[PDB]
Amino acid sequence: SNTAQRLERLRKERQNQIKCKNIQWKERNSKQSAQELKSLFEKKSLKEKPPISGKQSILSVRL
Amino acid sequence: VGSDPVILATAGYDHTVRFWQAHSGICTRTVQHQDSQVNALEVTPDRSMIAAAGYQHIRMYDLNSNNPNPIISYDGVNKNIASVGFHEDGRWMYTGGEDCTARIWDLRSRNLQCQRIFQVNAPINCVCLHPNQAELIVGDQSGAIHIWDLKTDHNEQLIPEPEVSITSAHIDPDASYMAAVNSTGNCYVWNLTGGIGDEVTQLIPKTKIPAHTRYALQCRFSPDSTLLATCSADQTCKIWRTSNFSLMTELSIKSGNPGESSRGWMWGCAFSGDSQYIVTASSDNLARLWCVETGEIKREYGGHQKAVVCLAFNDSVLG
Amino acid sequence: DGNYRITCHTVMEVLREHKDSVMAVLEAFVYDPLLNWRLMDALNKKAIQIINRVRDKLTGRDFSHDDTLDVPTQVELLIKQATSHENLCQCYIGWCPFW
Amino acid sequence: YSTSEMLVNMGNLPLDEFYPAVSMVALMRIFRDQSLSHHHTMVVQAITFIFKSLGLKCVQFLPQVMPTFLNVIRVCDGAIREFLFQQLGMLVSFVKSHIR
Amino acid sequence: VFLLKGHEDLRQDERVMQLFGLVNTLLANDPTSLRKNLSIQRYAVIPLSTNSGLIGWVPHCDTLHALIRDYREKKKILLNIEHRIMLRMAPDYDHLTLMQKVEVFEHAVNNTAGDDLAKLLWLKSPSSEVWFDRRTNYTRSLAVMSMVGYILGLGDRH
Amino acid sequence: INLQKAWGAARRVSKDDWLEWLRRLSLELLKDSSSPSLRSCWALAQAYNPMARDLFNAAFVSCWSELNEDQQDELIRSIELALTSQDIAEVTQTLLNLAEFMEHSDKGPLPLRDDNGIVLLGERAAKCRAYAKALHYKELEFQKGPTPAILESLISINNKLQQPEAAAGVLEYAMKHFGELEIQAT
Amino acid sequence: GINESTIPKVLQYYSAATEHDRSWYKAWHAWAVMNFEAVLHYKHQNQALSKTLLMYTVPAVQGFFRSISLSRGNNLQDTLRVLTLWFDYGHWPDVNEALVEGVKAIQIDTWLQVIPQLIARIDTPRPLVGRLIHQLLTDIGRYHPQAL
Repeated sequence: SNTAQRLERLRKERQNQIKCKNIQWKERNSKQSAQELKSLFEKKSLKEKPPISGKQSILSVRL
Repeated sequence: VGSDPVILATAGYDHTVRFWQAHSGICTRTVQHQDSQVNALEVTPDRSMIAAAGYQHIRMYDLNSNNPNPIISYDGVNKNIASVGFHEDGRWMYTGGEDCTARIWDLRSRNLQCQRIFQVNAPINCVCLHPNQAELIVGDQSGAIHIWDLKTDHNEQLIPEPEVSITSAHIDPDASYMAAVNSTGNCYVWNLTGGIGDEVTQLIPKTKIPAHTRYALQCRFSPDSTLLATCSADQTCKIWRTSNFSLMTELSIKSGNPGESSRGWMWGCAFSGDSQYIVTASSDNLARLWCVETGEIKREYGGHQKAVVCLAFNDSVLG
Repeated sequence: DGNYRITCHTVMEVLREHKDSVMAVLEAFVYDPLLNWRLMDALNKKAIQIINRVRDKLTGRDFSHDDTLDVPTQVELLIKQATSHENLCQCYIGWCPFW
Repeated sequence: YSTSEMLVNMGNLPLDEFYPAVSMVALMRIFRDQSLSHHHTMVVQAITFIFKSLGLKCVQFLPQVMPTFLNVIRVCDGAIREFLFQQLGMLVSFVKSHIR
Repeated sequence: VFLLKGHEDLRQDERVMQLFGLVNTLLANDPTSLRKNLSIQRYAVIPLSTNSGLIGWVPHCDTLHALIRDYREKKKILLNIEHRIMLRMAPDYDHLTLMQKVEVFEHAVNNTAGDDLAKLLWLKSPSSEVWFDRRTNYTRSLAVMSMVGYILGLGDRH
Repeated sequence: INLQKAWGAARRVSKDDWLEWLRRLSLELLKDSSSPSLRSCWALAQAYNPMARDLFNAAFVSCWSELNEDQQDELIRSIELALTSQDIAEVTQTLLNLAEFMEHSDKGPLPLRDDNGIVLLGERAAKCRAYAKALHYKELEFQKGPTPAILESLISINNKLQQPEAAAGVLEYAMKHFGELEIQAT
Repeated sequence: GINESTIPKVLQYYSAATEHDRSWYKAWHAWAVMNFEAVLHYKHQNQALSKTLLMYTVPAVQGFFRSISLSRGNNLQDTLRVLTLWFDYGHWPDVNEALVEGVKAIQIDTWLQVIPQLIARIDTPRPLVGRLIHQLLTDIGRYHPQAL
């Protein structure tokens, strides 16, 4: 009938509408984890002081 | 397919992002991006997933497979996204939005709650990450640079001059200088933190280089930290050296005919692993490959139909 | 820079010379209880800052509260702001900024 | 100001009917003054030719000629008045129903 | 001739007409301003209720939007040429960032020469003497409302 | 076709002869204007000269459009000779009004030596004490390319037009939008 | 600037100026406006006494009425500042006597320019100040019924 066609028509796009992952921004954070914030997002990877030279090998195979 | 040592991607007003290669001018893949325009795109450190952000959503695309759809998408913000970035280990993603909020997104599908929100009084344009992944730079349209430290919750506010909006800011990987440009073309350079131990985040004004009489669009360093390329609205790009900040090489795309009258601006630039060849994306519906010594271009890519205002170019670490 | 700018200088001098005369009529306008409802989008706290803004614009202490600007400098700043491309592009399409 | 407008054709009127318009105002200028009473005999013989030449497109010129033409007959005296009535009888034979 | 308005609050318009009356008096007794013939045109405003009114009809005046529209259509020029160019270069004009909109906006004003109003005022002048007189009045009458409007804070001047 | 005899006389030296030439030219145009409306007024033109002066513009445009390029070209050089021959205000005023009438027309201004002869008409109306027309022509020259001579000329015209503030704006244009240390002290 | 000591000093100068040369518009107006500026300074001070604003409000009302009768054509500012004190400080008995004599003294054909302001505050909930408005409005109708 009329709505019968629409019911199966709506299912057609439902198969292709589940191929995307959506992540919403919830208003939550580690507000009370003030002390724990020193390592959650404060790793502070102070390293790579020694430098390394290059031989232009990145573009050696490109051209 | 992103299973190559070097990949190149361009996007703009054409609603489609083209994937290119430096070896030849053929287009490997065409991905679709509807009802939005790409502001800036960057690839994850794992080199298996790319991020495109524009107008309240950050669509994520796959590289290993051939999927022209945004498999992963983010929502929640109400304005445009100025720029995106990732941690060196790919733990968290920091995004700068036009809604005056600089926030950090978490890549783990669990209740880690590693997200932090920073609020400023003016919309921001550029977001930069310190090479030690402990500090962060926020620049708004009021000309005030906010140095945000991840260890603490307080950020120092530095403004060289008001009434002028800044567009870009970058830090060299070798952590030697710290440059930024504003809406008048002045490129301010400050010496970065020397306190590697406790992150004393001290800054001093090193030099000012008067150039780019028109608008300044983007400034970026090089992996070897010996070159500094600044984009401009006068269809010219100037490469600066780190020894005495002199003009190393001047690049221009002007045709020399008065009948064109600024046919297209020059938006973005990127360096290679060896800092020898640079990739530039102008608003003339095409992108060019340049060389820092001969000046003359190397290759040209013209697969786009509209202007392109963003490009991503990364290769192997060794070079 | 000819007839337009010179005329603007003349008008601004008159208004600043008669600041009280034009301030009294505006005060009777804003402080009207049955007429300030459309501008209300304490109760009269917003009406205070509106009068303060008008008084600043009649003394030159509008762009920067630190210093006082004379008429030729105040007019010059207004002209730059009104014709700047950054401000014009943000306007509504129906406003016809390009016209 | 309307007379000055027609001399320069501010309305961008096509030249097909611009010439009768500019000719009409020139004739009426020397027709509203009693000083040029000697020229009133022959100016009317030229006005009646314009209406005859045009036909149905002379209606818009009626609000200009008629108020002055009727006034002249009232003030003029002599053998001119008997001549003007015959000319006035020819104008009403060209424009038929618009003399209301 | 009047203009019977409905669903509009005209009490505010009555109060700004009184303000302009004060400004005319201030410019009238100024020797340097009276000689230049500076004044602000006003129209009668008679409110009838909280949402109705009666605005006087000012003769011999036409809006700027209709004035330009007639000139462009006579010259076989599309009314929205500038708008079409911006959409052609970037269809998502409303979603562009602040810096990107400047590039599109600046490109449109460079490819089209804006002189429609300049030529319009001359083609409607019977002679050159009248043309110069009207242009002088236009320049020094727009300046008065720009400064007075700035103090009053007028907006939405489309 | 017979206008060449009326135009190309070259025997006019006295002021009265120029006046006689003008009325002969005006009378000739009404005689053959390719329009019965204008021909009917030819009889009154002989018996009344002032009614033929205001009809000069209407009569001229009627015949000028009919003529081809070769015939109308001879008229243009005759007008140029008439303008650069005498200094009578009355004769120049009639020709000055003819130029303005053509500009308002949709067919464009009549061709002349250089860009419809704006330079020639601009300096011709200066001595006729008609500065409203002179200012208009000077602005047209400025729109093509600004020169120090034009900027100096604009200051002089506005000063004698009782617009001291308008002339002041011209100076500020050269202060910032022109080379420095170039403004003449005069 | 206007301080707790500057204001008493300048009032002495303005008061002496009025008596030396009366019938001067710039003399009465300057003294009257200063008193109006004096009460505002004290009003902001105590919000962050009834008998502390009384010595300034009464002379201010009397000063404005003198200036109104002295301008006769360009007194829009003067006739408007009276309403500000009348509608805000007119509920005290001491102010009523100064207002009632001023209205009778000045010409009736001066309140026409301020008709919209008077109609706005007809519904004031203070009977002492509310009824005073009605008398002059009726008087305006007596002489100019077609304007109100």
